[PDB]
Amino acid sequence: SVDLEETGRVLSIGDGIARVHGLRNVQAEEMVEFSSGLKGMSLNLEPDNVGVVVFGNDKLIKEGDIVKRTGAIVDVPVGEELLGRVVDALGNAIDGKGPIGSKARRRVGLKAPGIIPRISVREPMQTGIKAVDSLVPIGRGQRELIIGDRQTGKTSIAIDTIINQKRFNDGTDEKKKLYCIYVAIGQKRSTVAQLVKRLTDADAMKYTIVVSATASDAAPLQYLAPYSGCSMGEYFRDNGKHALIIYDDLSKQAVAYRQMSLLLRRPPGREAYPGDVFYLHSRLLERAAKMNDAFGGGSLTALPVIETQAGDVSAYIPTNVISITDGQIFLETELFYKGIRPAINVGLSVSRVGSAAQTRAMKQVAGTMKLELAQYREVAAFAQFGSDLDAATQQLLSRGVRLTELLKQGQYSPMAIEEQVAVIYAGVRGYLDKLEPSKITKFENAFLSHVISQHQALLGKIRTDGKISEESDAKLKEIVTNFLAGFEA
Amino acid sequence: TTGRIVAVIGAVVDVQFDEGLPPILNALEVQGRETRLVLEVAQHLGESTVRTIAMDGTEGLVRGQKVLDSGAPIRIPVGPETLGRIMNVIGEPIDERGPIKTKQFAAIHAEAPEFVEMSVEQEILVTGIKVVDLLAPYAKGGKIGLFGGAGVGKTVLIMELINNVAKAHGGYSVFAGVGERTREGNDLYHEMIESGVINLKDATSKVALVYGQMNEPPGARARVALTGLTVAEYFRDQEGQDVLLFIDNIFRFTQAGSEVSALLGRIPSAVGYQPTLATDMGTMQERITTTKKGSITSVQAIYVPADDLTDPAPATTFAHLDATTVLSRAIAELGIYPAVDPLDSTSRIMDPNIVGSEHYDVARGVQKILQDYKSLQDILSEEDKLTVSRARKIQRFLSQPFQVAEVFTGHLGKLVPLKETIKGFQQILAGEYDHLPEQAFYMVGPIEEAVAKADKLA
Amino acid sequence: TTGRIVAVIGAVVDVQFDEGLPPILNALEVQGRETRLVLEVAQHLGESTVRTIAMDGTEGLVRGQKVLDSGAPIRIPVGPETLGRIMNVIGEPIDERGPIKTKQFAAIHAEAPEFVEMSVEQEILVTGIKVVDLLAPYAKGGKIGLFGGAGVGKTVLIMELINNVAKAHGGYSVFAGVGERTREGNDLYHEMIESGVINLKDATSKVALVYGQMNEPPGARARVALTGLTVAEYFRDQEGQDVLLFIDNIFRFTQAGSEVSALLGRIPSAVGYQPTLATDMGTMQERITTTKKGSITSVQAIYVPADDLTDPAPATTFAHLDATTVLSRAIAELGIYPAVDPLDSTSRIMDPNIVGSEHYDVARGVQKILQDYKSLQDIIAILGMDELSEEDKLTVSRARKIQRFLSQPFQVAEVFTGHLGKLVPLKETIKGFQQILAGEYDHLPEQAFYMVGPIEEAVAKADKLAE
Ligand SMILES: Nc1ncnc2c1ncn2[C@@H]1O[C@H](COP(=O)(O)OP(=O)(O)NP(=O)(O)O)[C@@H](O)[C@H]1O
Ligand SMILES: Nc1ncnc2c1ncn2[C@@H]1O[C@H](COP(=O)(O)OP(=O)(O)NP(=O)(O)O)[C@@H](O)[C@H]1O
Ligand SMILES: [Cl-]
Ligand SMILES: [Mg+2]
Ligand SMILES: [Mg+2]
Repeated sequence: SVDLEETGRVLSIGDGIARVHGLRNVQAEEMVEFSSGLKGMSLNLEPDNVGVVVFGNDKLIKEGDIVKRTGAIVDVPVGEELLGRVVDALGNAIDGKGPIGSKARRRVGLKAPGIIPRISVREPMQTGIKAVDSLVPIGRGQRELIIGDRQTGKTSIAIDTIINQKRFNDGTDEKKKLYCIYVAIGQKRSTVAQLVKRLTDADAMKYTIVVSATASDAAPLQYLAPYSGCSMGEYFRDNGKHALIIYDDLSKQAVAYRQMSLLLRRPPGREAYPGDVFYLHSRLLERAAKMNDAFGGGSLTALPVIETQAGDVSAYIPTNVISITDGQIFLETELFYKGIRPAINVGLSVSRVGSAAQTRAMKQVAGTMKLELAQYREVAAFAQFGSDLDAATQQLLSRGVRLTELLKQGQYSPMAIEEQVAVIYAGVRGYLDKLEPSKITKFENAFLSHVISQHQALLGKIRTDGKISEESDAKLKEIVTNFLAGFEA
Repeated sequence: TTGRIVAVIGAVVDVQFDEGLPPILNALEVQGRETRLVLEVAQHLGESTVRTIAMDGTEGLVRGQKVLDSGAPIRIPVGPETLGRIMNVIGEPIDERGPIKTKQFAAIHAEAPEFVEMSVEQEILVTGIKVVDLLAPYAKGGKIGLFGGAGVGKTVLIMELINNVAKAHGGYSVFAGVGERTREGNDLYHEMIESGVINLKDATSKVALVYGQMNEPPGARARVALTGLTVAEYFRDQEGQDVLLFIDNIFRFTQAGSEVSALLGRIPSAVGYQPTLATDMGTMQERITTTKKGSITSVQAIYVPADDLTDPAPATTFAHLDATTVLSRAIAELGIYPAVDPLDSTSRIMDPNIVGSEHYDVARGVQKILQDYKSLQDILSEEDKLTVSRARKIQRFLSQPFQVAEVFTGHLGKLVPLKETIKGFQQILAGEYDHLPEQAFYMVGPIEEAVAKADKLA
Repeated sequence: TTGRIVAVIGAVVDVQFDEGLPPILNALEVQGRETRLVLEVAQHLGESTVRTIAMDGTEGLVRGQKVLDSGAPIRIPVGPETLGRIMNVIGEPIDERGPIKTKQFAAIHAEAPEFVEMSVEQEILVTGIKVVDLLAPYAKGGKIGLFGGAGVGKTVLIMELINNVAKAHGGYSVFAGVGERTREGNDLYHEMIESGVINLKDATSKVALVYGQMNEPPGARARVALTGLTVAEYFRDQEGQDVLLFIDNIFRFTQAGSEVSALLGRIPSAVGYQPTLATDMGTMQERITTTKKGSITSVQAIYVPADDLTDPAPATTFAHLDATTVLSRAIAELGIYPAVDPLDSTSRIMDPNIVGSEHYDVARGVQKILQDYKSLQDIIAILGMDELSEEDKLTVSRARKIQRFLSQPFQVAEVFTGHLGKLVPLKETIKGFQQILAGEYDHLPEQAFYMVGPIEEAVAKADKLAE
């Protein structure tokens, strides 16, 4: 006898696609098990066969190999036991620190919450980077796209954001605590090894879950890896807490999914991607959400990554994830080598949530700074080609170059909100207007060490009062003008 | 009768029948599902089998699962009970307030009005807004391109158009979220509640909401515009109203169509778009028109890909647009509300034959003097200095406080009728309020309040 | 078990088996051939049939011709007896010095090192090339990639790295000649015999050559990259030694895949490539790495079709690399050799915590003055030099001198330049670009910085140009 309903046999195998005879009772996207131990997801249910994508090296799958159902729920472990563990696409540990002691589990493929379970994004998500928190502000629940060419600083923004959460997670306030999930799709292992070392060095791993589907892992593991990590973040969101997820990157995930769609012979569209590639990324990103009090009050915040090619933000996959997300942080190559680091384009970068994800301290100085940079960016094209310029434009050109230099920042040193507003305030009220533009980054680095060291009580005032008061205005005015004359000598 | 699923590939389900096959565009209910799964028919493949496009996720489906022919297209609840309610592409309520208790069930796939039904009259939908009615007026049964991103009072402009058209013309509105961001679906719903255009406690709701969210498959976002269009077709045909249909976003209607066409195996056209791009647009847009019963005017959110107007998506859509409403950040940052660019925003019905003679000449003077001001900003004589004072006052008088933004701002909202807008800007160009100061014109209803503001502050 | 050939279309050969069907990756030996002809099983088509790709030319093959299965993938010679010898894709000598005298063989297909095996050391490896050391320096036990279009100096650079780094090196080396010029294989082979890096008599040879050049069919070029790294994998793990793994050109691995992809029955991906580009690159590139058990410093030449770095092949390669040296035709066109793009080449170790702040601050200062100059070039070509500020035309003059001081005459490139080869130490590189940034040579002319080693030679050459 032969059971062709619950089991089947391989007709053809190649390029990680196994066509399977029988398997009449299998469901769509159901995980089946091959004879050699390897798993496989049933993506194409056709009349004469099942198109099964292979989860691993396909030399172990041959012709006439028995494919079996096991009623396998496609899920990954979730909880607080994953915190500080480096795991693969299915939540198996790859750090060699024993097993995961997980209790609960959640399906990788689930719908997002609808309209009713959410509430508007009120709680700010602090990155630590000044250009982001002031001009491109992100909120808990929001989905902010990090986008740019190769080697423009895309991951660095995600890393500093994770490192910035240590102060909240070490503090007593449970509302501000933000757990983190880094997801690596298509990267090499030595890059992820350096990335976990970076986080461990900053004591960040004790709250961070690292999901990693690397280049050697099969395409279906890269295809699932973002969804697996998304389910891990949803548990925190559902059970009251707040979460942050980084997809690094969705470009490489799309390539993995394209490989499967082309070898399953689904119709190739623009750039050879299938028609459901938007459906792919929109399913993922929509699951990040700000919940209301009734369902929990928690949140999941998405920071997806998209690698552009020659700055072409109009390319198919970038066009998708831009329109899905709530805002974009555009990184450019010309800005990076100009000295603008992080190399964020202020004019084009946007947060549609905006002020609603900011504190009153930041909201005071950010609106003023944003306006003056807009006045600069129009006039800046004839900054050098001017010379005989009137005092109106010379004020905008001077002030604008000063403020741009304050947006520059060091890597691996994310700042508290009270430290940022003090630095921006110096630019806005114009105490640095006569200082040499080239020496602002160095001026700021020493000034920051000075105000942290000596004036620790002054930073307490700005955080308590929720603004720079008239007392702080006068107190900070003395600290700048004296330091300015001492530094430039 | 009950047909069997013979293939499932992503969101493309093949269904075999025996006795009688369903026609194209028919809705098929899948039996043995917890949530409702509609499959819209697309192609008769042959040998008693049809190809369908699924309106929801196909995970869990087995080969041989029971699929029942409804015997018609996707039929959805229509009536006055839809006002104040949110429904999906297939008519189900997604606001969690129970079933939508209407006494009619209209099909979403409906033929456009015949040539005999067409209204040759070039009427003008009086919006109430000063920037719109003067310079870029909305034609009845026409389409308008709503340009500019979010954060410039886009959702506020929508709500006021719902508010003002429901008051004067007695016509309700419809919002079709074609690829709605579920977060922004939440924000638009609750902002409409707090303003007053939606009412949760009594039945004074001025909008029906129809969301086809981004996480739904291509079949959903493709047809959700037709669902909301059908809700508007009830108010026009059955009750003779001049209806509004807000589509956001029209590029996502084009995009969803390009996804569906790809999934079915059709070979793409130029720039990757579906070969049926003009027809997919045309079959939708021709229903948005005037008839003898009433009209369906439509504000449509235009996204221009790659900032290229000559791209297939915008080019094909501009064939249908009768006007444009260009929102701007440069206009917003100068304190003007609404944030409409007066020179960029234009209309086809802006014509001395169509609208009034006094309408066309006065509006032409505003278009002339505002450009003359923009020339002088680069830098005067008696005529040059006189135009600079008037043009600034024209920029102030274009601003208006909205009824939607009362709890938002504090200032009272004012609906300005048509001829008040003609007379107001005419007296400024003629030079009757050259004596009065500039700040009186900022944030006012008609010109009577500007004079009343000058009489009080004196 | 015995099978029979059923189809032959170019390099792709289908084989049918009555009883024992061989698995994927297994080498099948073709009978009735004078020379040895391997066919690696790529796919299983069904109906007791498998699709294979040929490691040599298919001319002469007949339908119904017998094919035996080895019961294993392509197994090649590994061990210190490979040193001094030239191998091909299937592990045979192509140097005419008897058999490879070893009794231990390793399969060319193998799983890449796990995540726990990864290392995080990254100390600098000073090449002696100014542009590389200054702006985007390489690391010991790290992955290095030399990008570039057709004829911009990838091979000239990789040979100079062999000249500078590999000769003064205690451990072994492996040069994997993947799909490039047989002439260049001859040039290298006899140049290493001259320098004593290969020795034909005693067993003191440091480098083990592996070659599958553009005279070979796609199966050879698609796998000879793997063959070469399997030799390096033995020297990594089993020995415990610092291996240098040079590859020229690793694009050809991916190119060879694209040539047969059509005939394997696949829908093409963007720009005519196979759908399995990144996954095929991944299982290969992840093996080329440093682990706990041993350190590999891997230099890979990377071809860029039509000079377009966005091309799927080179675009995918970037992520696999710790340091990248991107070459440009635009820069080579002006005589600037090595034609490295200073505003495109990058490294992981370019950090003030790794290479010190004095190095870092000069490297960014060079990138800034060059990047600021790049924007000006197009504006001041039309509107003229005299419209610039005195601050600008200072940064224009300095930039043009800095561009020229990034150029350098290589020893391997002496036949093209006409100048003597020079190696510049890292200390004198940093000081050289420090002084030019500060304006210490604004008085000196432009052409004195072009094609010289240290900053001292510019001062001497500047006096020579006086008369
Ligand atoms: N704010 C900063 N200041 C100084 N250096 C920076 C900053 N941000 C990034 N870098 C450097 O820029 C390089 C690239 O940063 P990275 O975050 O890897 O960008 P990426 O685009 O994600 N890289 P890839 O994934 O390979 O395309 C690294 O060497 C960083 O050290
Ligand atoms: N550093 C250099 N100094 C002087 N001449 C050079 C240098 N680099 C390249 N050239 C010249 O340009 C030629 C091309 O160099 P080569 O290294 O063969 O380029 P390639 O990028 O390897 N070409 P291919 O492998 O065909 O894509 C050399 O043979 C020289 O004539
Ligand atoms: Cl240093
Ligand atoms: Mg990165
Ligand atoms: Mg070469």
